[PDB]
Amino acid sequence: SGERKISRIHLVSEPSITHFLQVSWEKTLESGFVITLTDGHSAWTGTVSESEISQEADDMAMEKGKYVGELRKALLSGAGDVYTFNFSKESCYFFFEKNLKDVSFRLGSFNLEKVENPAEVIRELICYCLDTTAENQAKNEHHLRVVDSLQTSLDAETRSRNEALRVKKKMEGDLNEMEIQLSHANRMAAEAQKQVKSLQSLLKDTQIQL
Amino acid sequence: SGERKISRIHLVSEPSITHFLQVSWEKTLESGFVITLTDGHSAWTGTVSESEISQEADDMAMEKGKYVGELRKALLSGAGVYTFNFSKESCYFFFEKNLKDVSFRLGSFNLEKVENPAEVIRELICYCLDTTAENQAKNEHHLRVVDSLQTSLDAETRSRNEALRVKKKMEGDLNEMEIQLSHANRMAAEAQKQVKSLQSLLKDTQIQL
Repeated sequence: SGERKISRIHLVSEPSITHFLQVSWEKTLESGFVITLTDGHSAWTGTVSESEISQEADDMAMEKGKYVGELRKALLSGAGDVYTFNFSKESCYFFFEKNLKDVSFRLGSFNLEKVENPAEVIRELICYCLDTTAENQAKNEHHLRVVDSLQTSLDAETRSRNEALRVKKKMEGDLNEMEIQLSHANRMAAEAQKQVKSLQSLLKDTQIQL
Repeated sequence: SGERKISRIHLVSEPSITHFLQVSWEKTLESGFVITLTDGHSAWTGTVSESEISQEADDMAMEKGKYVGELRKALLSGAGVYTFNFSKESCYFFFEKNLKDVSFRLGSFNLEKVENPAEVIRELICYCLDTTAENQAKNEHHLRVVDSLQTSLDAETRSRNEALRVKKKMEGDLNEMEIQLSHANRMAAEAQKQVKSLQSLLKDTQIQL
């Protein structure tokens, strides 16, 4: 399959012009990669193995993991300015530096052989970009359908929630109305039972004079 | 403000090679457009004004709306058919619409060879990278929107099931209360029955007093 990133860069010697850097790899950048520089007309290409990457880390007293991280930030445009790029067409020598404010140091270097079929590389590059844009368009279309579907479900939940809220109020009213009816009945019974007590008392007293 | 489409095409005379066609316009294609062909080495460019478009439609006995529709399908890669021809020598570009074996010329442009092809190509590739970046961002944003909506929906679902359990208990309460009321009303009535019997017995007893 393979993976790639295409980045815009400016060369120290050619500030007015934008160049592109195309880097491609198998599974990880650490396993080795291919790198192509192009302006709109020519192209230069080199290959960096895993061994020469491992070696360059060791040669700079830099931990391998952190070094490959620097490669990612510099070459795959994953940075926060910081990285500068140099190329001489004559020696086909490409090197790049990491910069803090004023202080710089060399991060890496490649020899890039000039390709005799630049237009082919450029066409393949542009094709990659168009394909990618197409796939992204489809994904954007699909997320839009998903969002619409979710908003419709939410609308349904909301409306059903407000409906059940009204039913809850009415049930509670009904419960309360029954409670006051219960109260009434219990009071009627109790008061009548007082009357019963009175009657039994009066009856006893009446019989007792008999 | 401006808009553009970059399409892949194959020229009748150069089937093995992919060319790109870049068309750009203001608001509609009907208002006029700029068109560039490139093979990644050279580029040729022409401009078609609203006048030349409106003119070509009436020259071809075709309604303007339908003609511009055909232009969109052919030149902006919006099809379900279209063949493309260009001679480097005359800089003549023309394209045809095909049914099975039957074809007809849809349009034609003169495309002047540009002396700065690399510049056009750089600007084109920049446009593609900018577009890919914008799409990546709107993709990230949609993912956030989806996550947010699913989270709201999870909350609505859980609240719905909770309120349903409260409703069932409330219904139970209504039924229990109904039997309580029933009883009470029967007790009240009973009390009145006791009252009446006792009042009679009392009256009768007093009458013997």
